[PDB]
Amino acid sequence: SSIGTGYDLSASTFSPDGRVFQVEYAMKAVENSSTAIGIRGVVFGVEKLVLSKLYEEGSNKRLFNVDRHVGMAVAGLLADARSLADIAREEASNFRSNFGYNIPLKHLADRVAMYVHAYTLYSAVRPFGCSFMLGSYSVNDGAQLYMIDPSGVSYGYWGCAIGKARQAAKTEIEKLQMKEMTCRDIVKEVAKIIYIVHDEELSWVGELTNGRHEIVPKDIREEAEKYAKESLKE
Amino acid sequence: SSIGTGYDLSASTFSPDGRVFQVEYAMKAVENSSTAIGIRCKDGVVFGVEKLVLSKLYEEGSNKRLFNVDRHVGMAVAGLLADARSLADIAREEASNFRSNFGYNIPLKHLADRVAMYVHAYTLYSAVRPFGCSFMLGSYSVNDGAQLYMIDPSGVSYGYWGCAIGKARQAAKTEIEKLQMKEMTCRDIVKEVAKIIYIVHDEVKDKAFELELSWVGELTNGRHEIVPKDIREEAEKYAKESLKE
Amino acid sequence: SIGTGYDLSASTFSPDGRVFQVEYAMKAVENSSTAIGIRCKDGVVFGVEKLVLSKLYEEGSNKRLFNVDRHVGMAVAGLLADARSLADIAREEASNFRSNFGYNIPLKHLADRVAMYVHAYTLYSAVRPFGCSFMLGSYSVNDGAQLYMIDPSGVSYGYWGCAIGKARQAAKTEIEKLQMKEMTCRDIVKEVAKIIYIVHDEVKDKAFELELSWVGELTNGRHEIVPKDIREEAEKYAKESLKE
Amino acid sequence: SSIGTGYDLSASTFSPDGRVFQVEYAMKAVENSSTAIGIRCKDGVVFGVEKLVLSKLYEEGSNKRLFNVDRHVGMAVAGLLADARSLADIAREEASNFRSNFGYNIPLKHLADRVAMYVHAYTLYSAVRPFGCSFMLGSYSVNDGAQLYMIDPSGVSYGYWGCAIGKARQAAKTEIEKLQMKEMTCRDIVKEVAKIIYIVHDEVLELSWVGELTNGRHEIVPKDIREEAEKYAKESLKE
Amino acid sequence: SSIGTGYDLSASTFSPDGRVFQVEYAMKAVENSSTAIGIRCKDGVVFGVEKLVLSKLYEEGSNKRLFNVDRHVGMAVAGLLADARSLADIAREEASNFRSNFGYNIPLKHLADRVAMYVHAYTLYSAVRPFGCSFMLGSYSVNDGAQLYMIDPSGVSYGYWGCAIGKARQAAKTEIEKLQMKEMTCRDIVKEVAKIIYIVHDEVKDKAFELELSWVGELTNGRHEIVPKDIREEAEKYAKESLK
Amino acid sequence: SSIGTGYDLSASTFSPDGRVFQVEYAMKAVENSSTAIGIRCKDGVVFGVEKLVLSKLYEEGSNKRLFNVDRHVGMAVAGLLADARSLADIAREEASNFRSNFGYNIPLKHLADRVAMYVHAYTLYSAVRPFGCSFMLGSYSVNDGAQLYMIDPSGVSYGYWGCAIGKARQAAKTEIEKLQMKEMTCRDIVKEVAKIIYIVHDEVKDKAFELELSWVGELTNGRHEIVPKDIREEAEKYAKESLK
Repeated sequence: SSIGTGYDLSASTFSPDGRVFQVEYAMKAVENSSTAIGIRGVVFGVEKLVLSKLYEEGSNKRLFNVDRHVGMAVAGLLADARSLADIAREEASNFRSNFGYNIPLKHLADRVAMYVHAYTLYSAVRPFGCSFMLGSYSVNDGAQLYMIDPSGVSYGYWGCAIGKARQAAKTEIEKLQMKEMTCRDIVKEVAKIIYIVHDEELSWVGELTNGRHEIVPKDIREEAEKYAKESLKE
Repeated sequence: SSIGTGYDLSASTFSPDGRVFQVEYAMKAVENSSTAIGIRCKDGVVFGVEKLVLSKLYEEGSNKRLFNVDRHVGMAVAGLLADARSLADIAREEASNFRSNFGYNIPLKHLADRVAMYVHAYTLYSAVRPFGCSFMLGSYSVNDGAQLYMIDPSGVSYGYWGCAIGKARQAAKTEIEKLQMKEMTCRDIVKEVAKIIYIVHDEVKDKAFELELSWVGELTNGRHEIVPKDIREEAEKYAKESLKE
Repeated sequence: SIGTGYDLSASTFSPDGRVFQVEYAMKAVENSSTAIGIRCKDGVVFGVEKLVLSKLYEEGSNKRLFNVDRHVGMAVAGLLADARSLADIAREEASNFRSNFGYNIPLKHLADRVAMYVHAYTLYSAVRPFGCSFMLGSYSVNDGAQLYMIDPSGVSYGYWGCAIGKARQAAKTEIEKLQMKEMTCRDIVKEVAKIIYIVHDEVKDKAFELELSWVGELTNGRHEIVPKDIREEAEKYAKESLKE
Repeated sequence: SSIGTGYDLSASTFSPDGRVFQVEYAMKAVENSSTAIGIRCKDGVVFGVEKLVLSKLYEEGSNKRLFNVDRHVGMAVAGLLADARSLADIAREEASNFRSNFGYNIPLKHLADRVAMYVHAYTLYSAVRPFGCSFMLGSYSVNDGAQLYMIDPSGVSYGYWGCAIGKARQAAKTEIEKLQMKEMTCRDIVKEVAKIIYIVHDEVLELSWVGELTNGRHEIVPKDIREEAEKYAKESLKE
Repeated sequence: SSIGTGYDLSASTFSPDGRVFQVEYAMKAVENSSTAIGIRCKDGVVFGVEKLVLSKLYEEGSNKRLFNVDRHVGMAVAGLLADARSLADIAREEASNFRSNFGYNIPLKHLADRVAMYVHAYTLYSAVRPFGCSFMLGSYSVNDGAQLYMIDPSGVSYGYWGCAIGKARQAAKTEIEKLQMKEMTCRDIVKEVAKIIYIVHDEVKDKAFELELSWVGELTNGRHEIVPKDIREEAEKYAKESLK
Repeated sequence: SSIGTGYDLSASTFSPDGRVFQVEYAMKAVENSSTAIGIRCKDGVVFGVEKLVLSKLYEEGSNKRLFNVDRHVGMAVAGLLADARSLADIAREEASNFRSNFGYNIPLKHLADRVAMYVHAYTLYSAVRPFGCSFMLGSYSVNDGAQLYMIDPSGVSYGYWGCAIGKARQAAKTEIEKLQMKEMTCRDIVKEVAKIIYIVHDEVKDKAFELELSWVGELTNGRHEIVPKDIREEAEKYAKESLK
C-alpha cells in the first residue's frame, strides 16, 4: 500500500480505504528523529545525538520550558516543534493575563492540539512534522503528562516515548512501576532506557522542584548516566 | 532517493519516508555558494567570507556578504544572496522594533529566535518556496558576553562556538574543530579564520578571490565593524604563508 | 534541461538547488540588445545599442534610458514592458522619499528598495519574476558618482561600470580596459559609444541607432540626455576607431 | 486658586497659569484614600497597607490592596480602588505579552514605563477623566536586584528606595527617611514598615514580600511575621 | 457638599476634593431600591429579597430580582432593574464563553472579576452614565466551596461571608453580623435571612411585601434553585413570629 | 488680556486678536518647571538640568530629565514630565523606523522636524490639549557635525547654538549669550553650563538641588552618554566657587 496515486500528496485528500496519507507521512518524520521519552512529578529524557563537537551547550535543546511550570519534549522535525512551542507559550500566557494563576495542562494540551490538527485538513499546507509531550506539576492538579502527534490528537499518559524507537522504549517503560516511584528514582530508570534503546538531556518537574520545570542538575545526570552505563553491561 | 515524484515540488508535501524535499533543496542552494565562517573568541566574534571576485569592474563595498543588522549585531550569509538581503531587512526591523519599546539593545538569543520563526514560516506552504540561504548572527555586549548563531533554510536557530556555511561546510568545520576558540582573543582569531578560508578555497575550480572580514567584541566596544585594512592584509599574508607547507 | 516540474514555478527549487524560473527570466535579458553604463570620476554615462526596429517610429519613443528622478537615470535591458513598470516603482519610491525626508534620495538606498521589490517576485507560484535587468546612475556632490545594477533575481550591485544584454560578456571585458576611475565624463561618452559599436553584430543585427545619457557634476546633478553635438561626434569617433 | 472656571472640568483644558486641574483632582482622590507604603531592603522589597476594616462582615482576602501582577511583581495601590484593579489587569497583560515572546520575566523598569504610558494616556482628553489612583510596583530577581516604582494619576513613573501614597503621604515619607533601607534585610524591614503604618494611622494591616527571601516570588507575608511585627509596632508606639 | 457645579454631571469629571460624583449618585440609585441580602452558610449560599408587591395584577415569576446567571451561579440585584438585567446578560455570556473553551464551570472569583471590569468601564466616560445597580453573585461547587461576591456601580468586586444592598444596607448588615454564618447549615440560614428582611422592612412607609428566596449549596448539587414553597412559607412564618 | 471667555478653553479656538490661548497656557506649564539648558561646543553638545531633589527617598537614576532617544541623540526636557516621556517614546520609534529602512543613523534635523510635526498635531483640536512640555535634542556625528534643536508645545522646531527652557528661560539665555560657544571644546563647556544652572537657581524659593549632566560629541564617539562623576563633581565645585 504505497497508496498514492494522488491520495498522498495533500492533507486535503482521503485515500479510498479511508486515510490521510500526508499525515501518516508527517508521523514518519517523527520516526526518523532520535528517541525521547517522558514518564510520570514528571521526568523527560532525550537521546540527543551529538551531531557535532563545535556546538554550544544549551543550544539544540529538545527540552523546553513552555512556562515556568510546564515542560515540553519534542521529537521529529525540530523547526516545527519550536514554532509549536511558541504557540503553547502564548496560549499559557494569554491564560495568566485573564484567568489569574497557572494554566491547567489538560487544557493547554487540548488547545495546542486544536492547533496542530488545524494543519491536517488543507491543501495549501502540510501538517506539522513533529510529536511532543507536555509535563507539569502543581499540588492542586498533581502530576500530568500529555503527548500530541502530527494528526492533532492529545493523549494523557503515565509514560510515553516518541521517535526512532517509539516501540522498544515503550515496552521498557511498561516494566517500571511508575505510579509508585519517586521522581528522584525515575531519572535513573529513564536514562537506563535511553541507553538500552540507543543504536550503537534531562528534565524535572515535580513537588521535587516546587512546581518549576527545571533541567536536571549535573550531579544527578552524570550519576544516573553512570547507572545506565553499568546496568547496560549484562 | 531522487524521491520526487510529487514529493519534492512543494514545501506543502511530505515524502512518504517523512521528508520535505523542497527544503533540503533549498539547503543545496547554500552548498553551491562560496564558503563563509564565523567563530567565537573569548572577547567577541569574527566572520570571514571566501568572496569570489566575480569581476574586476565592481565597486568595493558592494557585494557585501557581511552586514550590519544593528550596531551591535553582524550577519554573515551564504547561498542565494537576494534572499539573504531580504532576511537581513527582517532582522533589521525586528531588532529596531525592539529598541522602540524595550529601551536598549536586542539580545541575540532572541533576535535569532525571531528571524528563525520567520524563515521557518516559508517551509510549510505550497504558494511559496523557502529561503535559499543560511546565515550567522554574531554580537557582543558585556552583560551577555559573546554570542554566535546560525539559521538554515529549514528555520532552525543554533548557538555555536564556531561554524561554517557553503561550498565546504564540511572541510572548514573540521578545521575550526582544531582551534581552541574558547581561550583565544579576537585579535588572534582573525588570522586563524583567514588561514581556514585559504585552506578550503579551491585554487583549481574557483579562480581568484578577495577576502571579507568582520569584528565584534570588547575589542570594538560592542560595535560590529569591518576589520581595518592593516589587519586584513596582515592576516591575509599570514594565511598565504602558513599555506606553503 | 532540468525541469521536470522544477522549472515551471518560482515556487520550485530544483533538487540541485536552483530556481530555474529565475534563471529563465535572466535569459529574457540575454535575448535583448546590449546596454551599458560606466562611472567617470565626475559622474555616470549610459549608452544603449538601440535597434531601429522601424523607420516609422517616433524619436523619443522607445526609450531605454529613463529618468526616474531629476538626479537618477535608469538604463534597462530585456523585457521592456516590465522595466517600465519597475521604473514607475522606482519613481514612487524616490518621490515618497522627498515628501518626507526633504531632499533627494540616496542611490544606495533607492537601489536597495527597488531590488527588495524585484526579489519579491522570485518566491511565488502565482507570478513569474521580472524579465529585465537595469542600472541606476546618479550624481550629487555629497555622495559623489554612483552606479547600480539589479537583475531579475533581485540582487543590487554597485559598480564602476557594467553591461547587460546580448553581449554582457564582450562589452564587460571591453570596459575592463578603460581607466574609468580617472577619466572625465566628457571623455567617457566616446569610449562608451566605441564599445557599443565594437560589440554590435553587423551581420545578425541590422542597422542601429544609439541612445546616450549624462549625469555628473557636468550637468549640475541632473540626469539629461546627451546633446546631439556630442552623440554625433562620439558616434563618428566610434565608427572611425572601428576601422582597424 | 479654586481655579476653575472652565479650567478644571476637562483633562483637555490647561488653566492659564499652566495646569491641568482635572489631573490634580485625580491626585486628590488618592489623598482621601488610606495610607500605603513600600520600601526597598537590600535583598528585596516590602509593602504594607493601612487597610481600614470598613466592616466585620467581609471575606478575608477580599479587599486586597496588595496584588500580584505576576509571580515576581507586586502591586500596592491607593485611591480609587476600581480603577487600580483595572490598571492591574493592564499590567498583568503587559507582563504576560512579554513572556509570550521574550521568553523570561519582564524587567520592572520597563513594565512600569509601559503601564505609565497607559495612565498618562488618560490625562490628555475630554471624553475621559484620568485614573483616580497611584500605585507602586516592586520586584526582585538576582540579575536586576531589588526594584521599586511608583506611578501617579498624571502618568509619571518614579524609581524609589521607599515611598508612600495616600492619607499621609507626607508623614509616612519623613518616617522612611529615618530608616537605613539600603543596608537592612527584608526580614528587619517588615517590622519598621508596620511601625510606620501605626505611627501615621489616625486613632481618632496587610503585608507583602518580595526578595531573595522568597526566591523572586512576591508572596503575602505569613501570619507569624505579621502578628509578631504588628505587636512590635504596637509596643514601640507606647512612648 | 452638594458639590456640583459641573463636577457631578459627568463620569468624566472629578470634583476638586477628588470625587466622581456621578458614580456616588449611581450608588444612590441603589439606596432608593428595596433591600436584598445574601449570606454564606458552610454548605452553600442563600439570597433573599424584600420584593415589594407593587401590584396584585402581576405575573408570579415576573419581577424576579433573583436570577440564574448559569446553572451553578445566582445573581441578586438591587437598584435600577433594567440595568441589572443587562448586566446579567453580560455575566451570562461571560460564564458561557468560558465553558465553550475551558470545558467545565466558571470560577465565581473570576466571573465576578470580569463583570466588575465591565461595570467599571462605565465610570470613566462622558458619553455614558454608569450602571445604577449593585448585585451579588453566589455559587457552590465542592472543589471551590461556597462563594459570595458583591459588585457596586463603581465596579468594585468584593468577596463576602454575607452582605446586603438597598434601602437599608445598613440595618440589614448589622443584623447579619449577629449570625454565626461560618458554622450554620444552609437549611438553617433561610429562616435567619427571612427574619432579617422582615426586621428591616418598613411597615409604615412601604406597604405589603412578598418575599423571594434562593438556594445554592451542596444542598442542591451545585445548582442554584429557587427555594421551594414549603420552606419559604415555613421560614416566612418563623420570621413573622420572632418579629412579635 | 486674561482673554478667555471661551477663547482659551480649547485648542480649537482662536481668540479674536488671533491667538490660541490653550497653547500659550501649555507653554506656561513649561515655565513652572525647573530650568534646563543645552549648548553647542565645537566638538559636540552638552546638557544640564536644575534637578530639584524633591526627596531624599528617591532612586538615583530615576527622575531623569536627560534621556537617550537613540545611541547618538540625547533629549533634555522641561515642563510636564509625563508628557515628555511619551514624546520621547515617539522620537525613539521615529529614529528606529529610520534605521530599519534607511540603514544608518537618523539626521537630527529631520527627527526634530518629525517629532515636531507630531507635537503640533495636538494644537488644532478640541478633544485634546497640547503637550505641556518643551525639550531639546542634541547629537553629534562627524558627517553632520554637532547639532542642537528645541521644540516647544506649539510644535515649532528650532536649531540653536545654545538654549534654555523652564523656570528662567530668560536669565539662563542671557548668560549663555556671554559664552563663546562656537569656539570652545565640550570639556570646557560642562563647567560653564553648571555655572549657569547655579547662577540662575533660586536659593530662597527652591530648596536644595542636585545636578544632571549630558555628553555628546567627538569626545564620546558620537554616543550621547551621561557625564562621568569625576567631571560633574569637579564642574559642580567650579560653579559653587565662581558663584562666591
